Amino acid sequence: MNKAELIDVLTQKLGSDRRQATAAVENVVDTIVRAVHKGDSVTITGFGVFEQRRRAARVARNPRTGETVKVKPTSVPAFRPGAQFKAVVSGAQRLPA
Amino acid sequence: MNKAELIDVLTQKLGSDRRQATAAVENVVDTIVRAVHKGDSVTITGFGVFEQRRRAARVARNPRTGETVKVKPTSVPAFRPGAQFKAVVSGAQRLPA
Ligand SMILES: [Mn+2]
Ligand SMILES: [Mn+2]
Repeated sequence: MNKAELIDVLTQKLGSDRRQATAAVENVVDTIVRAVHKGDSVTITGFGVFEQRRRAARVARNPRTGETVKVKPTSVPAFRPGAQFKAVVSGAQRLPA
Repeated sequence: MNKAELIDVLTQKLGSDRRQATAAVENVVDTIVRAVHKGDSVTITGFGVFEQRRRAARVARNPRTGETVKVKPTSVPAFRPGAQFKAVVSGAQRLPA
């Protein structure tokens, strides 16, 4: 499933027109990206949380070259899947259908 | 930011009523959970992908007890943040505002 196919699906479930479904998906996405960029967290119950995390200085092998190199600290985005999402994927809880 | 606050925001950006914004966020979430449960993948460009992954048998320390135990294989959900999301969080690319 890609964005288009997601948007198709969401259009049927929303009984919306498609443009509308497209604004929804773009602006959910956009909003989350924006909060985490600020370093804020987005917690969605039954889904998971999006957060910014900080990578400490580390060291890397440069694979094109072989040359080892030290990596300056970086902020990254990340998602922790919530208990209900895990439960369903794993087989523990049933999906409501 | 929690679901409510996300929903507030999305309501303003959608110029929707709130119930509508709530259906959007619930059914985006629900749809993704459902695809990954099937083991399908959800790829959203400029965001990232949601996928099911399989954890091999491993072994665990039971921390309540001390007792070491072997873990049977499990399917888990996961999100790989896409290049544009990483770029923005890291500081490499600018957010459009
Ligand atoms: Mn199931
Ligand atoms: Mn920036």
